[PDB]
Amino acid sequence: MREIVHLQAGQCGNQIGAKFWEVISDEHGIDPTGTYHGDSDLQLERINVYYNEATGGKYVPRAVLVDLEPGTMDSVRSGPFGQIFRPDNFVFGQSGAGNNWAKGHYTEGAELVDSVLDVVRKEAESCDCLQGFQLTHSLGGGTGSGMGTLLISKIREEYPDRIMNTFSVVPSPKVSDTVVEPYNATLSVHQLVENTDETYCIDNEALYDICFRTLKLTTPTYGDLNHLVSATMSGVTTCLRFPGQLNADLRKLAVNMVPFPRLHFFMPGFAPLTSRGSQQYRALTVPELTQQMFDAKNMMAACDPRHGRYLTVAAVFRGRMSMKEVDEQMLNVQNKNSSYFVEWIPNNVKTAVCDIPPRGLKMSATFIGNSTAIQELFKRISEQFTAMFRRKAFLHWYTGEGMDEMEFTEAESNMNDLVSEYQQYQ
Amino acid sequence: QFRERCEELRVELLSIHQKKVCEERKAQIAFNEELSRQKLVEEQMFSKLWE
Amino acid sequence: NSSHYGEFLPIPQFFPCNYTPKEQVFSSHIRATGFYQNNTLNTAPDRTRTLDFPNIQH
Amino acid sequence: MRECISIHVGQAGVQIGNACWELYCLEHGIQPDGQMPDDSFNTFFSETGAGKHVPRAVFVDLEPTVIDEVRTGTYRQLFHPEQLITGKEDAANNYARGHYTIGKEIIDLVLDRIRKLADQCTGLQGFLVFHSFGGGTGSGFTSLLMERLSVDYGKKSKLEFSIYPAPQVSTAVVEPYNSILTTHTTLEHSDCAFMVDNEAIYDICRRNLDIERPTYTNLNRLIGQIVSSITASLRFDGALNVDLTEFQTNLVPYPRIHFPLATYAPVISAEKAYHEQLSVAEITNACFEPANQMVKCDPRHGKYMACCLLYRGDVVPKDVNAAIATIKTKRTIQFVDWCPTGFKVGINYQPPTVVPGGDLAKVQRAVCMLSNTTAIAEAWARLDHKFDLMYAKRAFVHWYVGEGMEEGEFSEAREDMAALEKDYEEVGVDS
Amino acid sequence: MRECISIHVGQAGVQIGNACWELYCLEHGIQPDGQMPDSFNTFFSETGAGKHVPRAVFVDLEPTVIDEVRTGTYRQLFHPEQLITGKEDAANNYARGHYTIGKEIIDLVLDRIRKLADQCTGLQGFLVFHSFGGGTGSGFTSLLMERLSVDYGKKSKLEFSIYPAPQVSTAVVEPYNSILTTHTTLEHSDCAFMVDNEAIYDICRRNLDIERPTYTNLNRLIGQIVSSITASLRFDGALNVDLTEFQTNLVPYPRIHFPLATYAPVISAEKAYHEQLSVAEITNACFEPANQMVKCDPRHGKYMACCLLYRGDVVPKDVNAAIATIKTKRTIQFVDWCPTGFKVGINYQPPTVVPGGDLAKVQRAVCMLSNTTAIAEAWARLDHKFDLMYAKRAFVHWYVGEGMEEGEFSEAREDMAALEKDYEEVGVDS
Amino acid sequence: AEKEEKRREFEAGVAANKMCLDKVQEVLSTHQVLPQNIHPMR
Ligand SMILES: Nc1nc2c(ncn2[C@@H]2O[C@H](COP(=O)(O)OP(=O)(O)OP(=O)(O)O)[C@@H](O)[C@H]2O)c(=O)[nH]1
Ligand SMILES: Nc1nc2c(ncn2[C@@H]2O[C@H](COP(=O)(O)OP(=O)(O)OP(=O)(O)O)[C@@H](O)[C@H]2O)c(=O)[nH]1
Ligand SMILES: Nc1nc2c(ncn2[C@@H]2O[C@H](COP(=O)(O)OP(=O)(O)O)[C@@H](O)[C@H]2O)c(=O)[nH]1
Ligand SMILES: [Mg+2]
Ligand SMILES: [Mg+2]
Repeated sequence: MREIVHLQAGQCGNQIGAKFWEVISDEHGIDPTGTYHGDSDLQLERINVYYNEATGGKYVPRAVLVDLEPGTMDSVRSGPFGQIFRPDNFVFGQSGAGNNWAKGHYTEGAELVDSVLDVVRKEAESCDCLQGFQLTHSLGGGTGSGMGTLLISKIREEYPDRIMNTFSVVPSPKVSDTVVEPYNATLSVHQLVENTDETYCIDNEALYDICFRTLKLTTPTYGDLNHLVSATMSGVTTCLRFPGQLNADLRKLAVNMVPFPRLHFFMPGFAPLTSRGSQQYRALTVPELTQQMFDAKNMMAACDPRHGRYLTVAAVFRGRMSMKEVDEQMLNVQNKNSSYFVEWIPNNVKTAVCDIPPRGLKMSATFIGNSTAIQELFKRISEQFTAMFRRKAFLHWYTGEGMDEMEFTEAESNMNDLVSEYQQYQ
Repeated sequence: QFRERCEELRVELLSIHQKKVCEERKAQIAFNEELSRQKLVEEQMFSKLWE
Repeated sequence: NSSHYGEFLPIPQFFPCNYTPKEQVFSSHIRATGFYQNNTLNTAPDRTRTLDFPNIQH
Repeated sequence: MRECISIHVGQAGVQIGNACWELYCLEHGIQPDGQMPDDSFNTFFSETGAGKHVPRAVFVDLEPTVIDEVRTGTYRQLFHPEQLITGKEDAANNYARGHYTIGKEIIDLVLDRIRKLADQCTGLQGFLVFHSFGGGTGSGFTSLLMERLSVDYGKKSKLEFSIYPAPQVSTAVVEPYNSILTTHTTLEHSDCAFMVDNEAIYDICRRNLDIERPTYTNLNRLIGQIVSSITASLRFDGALNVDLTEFQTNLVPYPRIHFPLATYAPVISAEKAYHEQLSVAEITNACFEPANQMVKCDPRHGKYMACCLLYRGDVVPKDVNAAIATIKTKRTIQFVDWCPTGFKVGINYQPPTVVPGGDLAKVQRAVCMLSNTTAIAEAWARLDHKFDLMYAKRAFVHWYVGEGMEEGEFSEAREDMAALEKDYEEVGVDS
Repeated sequence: MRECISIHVGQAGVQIGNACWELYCLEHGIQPDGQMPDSFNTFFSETGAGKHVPRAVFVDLEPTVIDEVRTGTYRQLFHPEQLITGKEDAANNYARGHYTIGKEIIDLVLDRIRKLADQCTGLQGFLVFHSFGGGTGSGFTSLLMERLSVDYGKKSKLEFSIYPAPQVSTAVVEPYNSILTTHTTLEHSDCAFMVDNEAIYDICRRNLDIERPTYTNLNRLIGQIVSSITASLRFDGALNVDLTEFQTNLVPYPRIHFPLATYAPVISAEKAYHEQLSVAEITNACFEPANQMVKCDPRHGKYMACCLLYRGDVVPKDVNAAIATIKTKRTIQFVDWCPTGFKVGINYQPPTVVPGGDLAKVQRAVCMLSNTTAIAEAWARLDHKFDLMYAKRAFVHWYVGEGMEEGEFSEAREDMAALEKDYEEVGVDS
Repeated sequence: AEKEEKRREFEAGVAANKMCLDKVQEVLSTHQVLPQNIHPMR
């Protein structure tokens, strides 16, 4: 009764969404030929959240994939589950942005978004009561970060009274996989602060840390990291399509998590993840989920909550599990730890319990926690953008494409606003 | 998809390529040796012309 | 000297084990045939966000 | 979809191109006839109905003895006969003759053939023009070649590979005169111009490849691997890919500074690949060695702006990001202060091929480099003094004056080069 | 995880490099072609083909010695880029190897050891072998010490040195080689050792029943000593010892880093048939000046520190039994300021004997490194020799012409004069 | 009945791990490479 249209922006959007459609079609028992192979009648009770009907007893996803290089697009279908998409949903340009945010926001993306919004209006019309949209992208490139912000502003003005989910991969400070990487991020968070209901901060540096320290993977390519990212996208919105003893859908957390409209940047982490050697040595209980859910090892961002104050906290659980013990452990960590939590917001943590677990596993837990320590991601990015822009480096590939010289000072002053607005809540 | 999901499979397909490259470079060594023999008989040829 | 670039005929030894092509036939088809275009009239059902067509009695 | 045109100009252009095209057929399963015994070939080859591929190359020259062994060689039948463009009489080491007198006779014929290859393409990604700064055809005829493509083709990428004259070993006398006059045209009429020196390749081929007696066969085999590294992201899939448009924007800080430096690693012999373990962290330390650079400029005197990296083979993103962390910690390697995120990473899947009769080995994993240092101020200041030394008494100027250009083009080109050196002083200095 | 980069310099260094690495091959069972038919990771490196390249760099200034290694039985085992050879040698001159010729190849090796150290995720300490007699082993080895201190700060640098003999010397300008390197190896050396050739000659004639030995039968004997030092780094024991440990419990002052090497038992295969080899009978043999490996007698001096390297079928039961009996005797003294002077290391694996060597099937062994005040006996003899030659301007014109001023002789002699006063105030009782 | 169900679930997990390891061994023993993945001269 509540549907979400899926958006994947750029290359990094395309590999994330490809693994995401596999992990929930297995969760819904759906083959890439398209039909239904299930053992429970409850799976098909709520499948309309993400799917549409097709002739022959088949279900197709509600996704459209925007891109600016067709080589990335055809790699998606050659993989695991590429035959489920309608080919009309694919849309792509001819000349890439070349990791230039201005080129993907003024010069190249401005012609593609007329064709993209032809298909977005079609998928949004087939629903009956549209819950919202969802976006996946990365703030380190040009296609995902440049046009990905423009597609937000095209649909937010059109559809104001909706919800709008965005997954942002904030560029890691230490890998430096792009030279203009601070230029791309600073002009994009400018559009994620004023135009977006919901935005998550996942860092590729922390995704390397979890796969190296906890999972003990010898060679974790980007296929295994997209197993990490898409396990959070299922657990956040599992309340929309599976019934529970205590449920909390997307708008219930969206109201409760943000105290002020500018502060919608969160840090996920997931709890039951363990190595194969150490899985047989540890039991699964309610305290075992929450002892690892709040460790700084399992944060999915390059921020440490010990340096700051937790503003508001969420935790969404999964499995058949007792919620005296859930609320017992939740009060316990608030009472021992008396400095990292804000004093003017008592009973900080929001909580939900879902009956249906991920397959092959007893219990699971997901985390969405807003802390003051988000500002170190924001302040240290602002310092590298000031190092570039003071001696006027690399701006000729952005200024000469139709964009003025005062736009950066608009974005830097707005970025300086948010690092101090987060400071006065500390 | 099982091969993509596994990792010890990736270890084995990493090792077999090196096991291939060993034989390829050994045959390259043999090729270089026969080229050296050709250069030697060229030198003997030009010495005979000088005589 | 210019013959040395092609004196030797190809040998199956002098080739890598892996060959990963880049196939773009379907993307070429989607570039050849455009990315949809709306000339239809607005045909949508009227809907209310709480209930669709209640049954009011008495 | 991704398509590119190669324009090999001069004898240095043709001989480099033959080394490039022998290796591209090996990479794509092409017989010397041109037929196969999967649209990877579309980037350089055009597909006909008969299952034949024709390269998108134009071999242009002003003397026939360089081009006829292409016409009667083993690869005599792959190339279309009208791609091989021949002039009637050569420029004879004259920048003026190739620009003013001789090059104006066949330039109209070239531009029609340049037109007849771009209309076939559904979308153009870039150009490749290969030239040497020593001779006249590679300097003078290449000079007005760019200005015709710059006016005719608006913003299409035109990459350049240059054979800059070696600092002490040179084959000519008017060779410094050619290099000064050609920088005036490669400044305002080029998108990116790569830099390789001859004398560095001789030192690498001796010490590392264990070759006591090199020839241009071994030198041009090394150069063709560099373009094969760049084009491998066009032709074969990677974990993350870098296009020609990609590193064009991410390497140059200013429009006047588009002269990177190349480095290939590993450069080892087949008897020593048995010995050394070849990994990801080992090969990237050999990219920063001033001994293994492909340009005779020492980057320890200068400060790095940015580095473009291209890894090929069996390489994972973690080993790259681990080895980048090792390089940045050391004090012997410096970066400019207004560019902390200096690096750029390219990863591909298909390992490099080995040519028959070549001198490398079968390598599982290699690495290229397109780095930009402030060490290229020293390579110009020595050429500035050599050109000033000859031009002080006005030697060899009557040949250039009496052929179409007046006396003062040297005086304005010297001040352009003197102003271009001061750009490197002001950008490189810490503030 | 533990790794150890070897460095060998000189014609002695290459000949002691080969004999040490020969028994290293039979200890781990690596064939001459580089392949087996994780103990070796401190000396060998890993390749995807399962090939093991040694972590050593031979350096020399003549082609006549490296070329025999390049065409020997182990021609494919050693890396060809690791055997750095010069073009013209210093020819028994410290100055030629220090100021003029040695500066040419100091740059290549310091790049070469960087490539092995970049392969080192953890490095225990460098080993250097050198001979004081030759110009390569004295001149370039002095700058090998000095640049290594700056390049790598506190990494361990152990040296096996070959001091000039008291009576039978291979060269005449050997005393000038000895004096001008001890000043360099004061402030640029972590730990040292000394072996003299007669002290090895006296063993093999008397104990090994070989009437006519060669450097083969010598260089195999130092190989038995170097193996036991790095033995516990390679194989576990009841309690082990690393390169860092036995260095710390031997040097009581930074100016004093000169122990004495000793090995026991050293017996023929015919004399291994008769004599029993217990734990007690091998520790008593390390105290004898007849079986000592330096021509100096500790009975004239005092032991300030001791170290022992047990190997084989040895238990802590018989270790503690013999040490008690040692301390009862009066012919062995200890300084009054070091009552607990002992350290004990115990290893499991017996030593491996090369086929064609000189020793036999042995089950128990010991290698002692006791620092004595009897090294000052040796320096008083050689400082007499350097004074007796430098008194009237002998062989000095060779050294001056390369570029070193004449005053460095008086610097390295008065530095040698202060070291005798440094070593005697340790030997006075409180 | 609760403790018996827990024992049953442990046995099922053990069987699943053994099955996945056996499938890993089988997919190692039989590797199939496409002709397009094969180089055309090869
Ligand atoms: N690196 C490299 N440089 C080459 C090669 N062949 C020629 N050159 C350069 O070319 C310069 C001389 O020019 P030519 O080889 O005669 O060709 P050109 O530049 O077109 O000059 P012209 O023959 O007069 O037309 C020399 O200084 C070389 O530096 C080559 O195979 N490799
Ligand atoms: N203990 C020991 N010393 C040796 C051995 N071989 C050579 N030496 C020493 O080496 C010294 C002579 O120098 P060499 O090793 O022959 O040559 P070098 O050290 O390279 O010096 P240059 O010849 O000048 O380059 C003599 O004084 C010996 O003490 C050996 O096998 N055992
Ligand atoms: N989490 C994650 N990040 C990725 C992946 N691939 C690339 N990235 C990040 O994306 C950034 C580059 O973005 P890019 O792929 O160019 O986005 P595009 O411009 O839309 O194509 C780099 O900084 C990488 O850190 C992936 O598989 N997972
Ligand atoms: Mg010519
Ligand atoms: Mg010698």
